[PDB]
Amino acid sequence: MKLLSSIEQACDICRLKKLKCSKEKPKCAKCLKNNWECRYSPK
Ligand SMILES: [Cd+2]
Ligand SMILES: [Cd+2]
Repeated sequence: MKLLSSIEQACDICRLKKLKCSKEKPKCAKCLKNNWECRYSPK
């Protein structure tokens, strides 16, 4: 019973665009604003 998620929080959309990610959930302010697919969970 230890650890499940990653350890560097930041959605896909912030990767590509090079954006800041307050990390609001599910989608940051970013994706919500542009209707995007905020996925901060790779594979
Ligand atoms: Cd983000
Ligand atoms: Cd996002």
